Amino acid sequence: PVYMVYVSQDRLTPSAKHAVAKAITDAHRGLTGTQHFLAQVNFQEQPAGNVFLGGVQQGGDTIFVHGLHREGRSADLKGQLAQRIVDDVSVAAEIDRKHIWVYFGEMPAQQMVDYGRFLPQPGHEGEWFDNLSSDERAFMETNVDV
Amino acid sequence: PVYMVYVSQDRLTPSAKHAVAKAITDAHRGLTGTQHFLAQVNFQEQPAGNVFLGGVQQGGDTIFVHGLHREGRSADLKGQLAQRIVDDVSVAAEIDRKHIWVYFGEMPAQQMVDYGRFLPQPGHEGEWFDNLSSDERAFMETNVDV
Amino acid sequence: PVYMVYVSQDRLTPSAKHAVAKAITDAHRGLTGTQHFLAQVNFQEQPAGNVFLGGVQQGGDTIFVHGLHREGRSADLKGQLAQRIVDDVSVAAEIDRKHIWVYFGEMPAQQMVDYGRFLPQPGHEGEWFDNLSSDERAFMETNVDVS
Repeated sequence: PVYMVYVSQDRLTPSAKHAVAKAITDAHRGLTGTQHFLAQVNFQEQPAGNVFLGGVQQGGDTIFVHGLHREGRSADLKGQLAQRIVDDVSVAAEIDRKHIWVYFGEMPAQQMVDYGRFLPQPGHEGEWFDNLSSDERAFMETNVDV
Repeated sequence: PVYMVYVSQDRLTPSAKHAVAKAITDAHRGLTGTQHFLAQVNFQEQPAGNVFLGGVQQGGDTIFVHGLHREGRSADLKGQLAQRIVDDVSVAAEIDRKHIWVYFGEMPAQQMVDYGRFLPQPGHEGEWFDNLSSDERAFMETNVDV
Repeated sequence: PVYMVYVSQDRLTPSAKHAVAKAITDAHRGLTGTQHFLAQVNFQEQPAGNVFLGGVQQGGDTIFVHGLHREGRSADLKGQLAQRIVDDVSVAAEIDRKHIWVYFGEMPAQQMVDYGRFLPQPGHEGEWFDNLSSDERAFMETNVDVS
């Protein structure tokens, strides 16, 4: 996946960013079976005060997670995954769940490219990976936080 | 909704950001009935010169509004809403409409979370809000301008 | 289109940003026929270390292209266009294709506004361009780099 994570500048320490990235990655792998290394978490920082809720300028606590997924999973699974992101990002970032917004968008795998390659359909990641070139597999394997 | 608003650094003062956020929020509230506090406007600033049109580097005037919505509204209404965003942001930002781009993306409400809670179907925002806890209601209430 | 291009701060010089924007623009016009000036490339820079892959903090090389398109094109065409972006951004940015991610999202043209106007359906950009104003056409034609 690509998870775009919109946070205020300096709200998350580097270690908190790492914990939030791990929380999202583990949740995605845990519920979908996709390999760790396909989960991209891309932090987008902006100065505090760039978020407005109902026209009211916010402090730095809002977190918006925009997850970009392949089509093909059930509404039930996507609900479980969104809830798990809310719960686990809240713990990892020490931010109340009321600050956390999570939207999932989906596209056909045929118009999605990770690491320069088109993605397979959900659940087919194992044989897709095994058929990648040796150097591609090796590069991908470096991106696993156990 | 979440309205991602891509603008050049320094092109909007704090009051202009507030005015643009209110223009978008009031448009969405007025045309959809959704509660004031559910409209997030999230300003994403980048240095001027990071926008290219037809390969030509731009100054700092372009505004791209990426609105992320629940599925369920009519094409008629979404068109009214996009037009009203163009008209009212042009006034609020003192920018000519030729500089304004507005795209709406839609997702099933079942994979959309505001304030840590899954959204209802559009017209059902009152009863959704009333089944919410007292503390959750109170926190949302604080996010209503004026 | 709008192509949101997520890169690390200082990985692309002003010259490389221009070259990447032209590569993306030329790919889109070449395969879709849409005029040059409707291709927006919007660079989003963040500090290196803000990207994680599999939980591992990355350096500054990842490039994510999020393309926002009208509905209406074939899966074949979208696949050719995504591959061409990978290939041509790899050349323009001097970056291995393994670093390049490209996702296309699509919406009805009826909820998409470029230059303050609603877009036509794919393939009908000529008639759409012909039917508004002289000032608008002039402004769009300033946004054409062919070199």
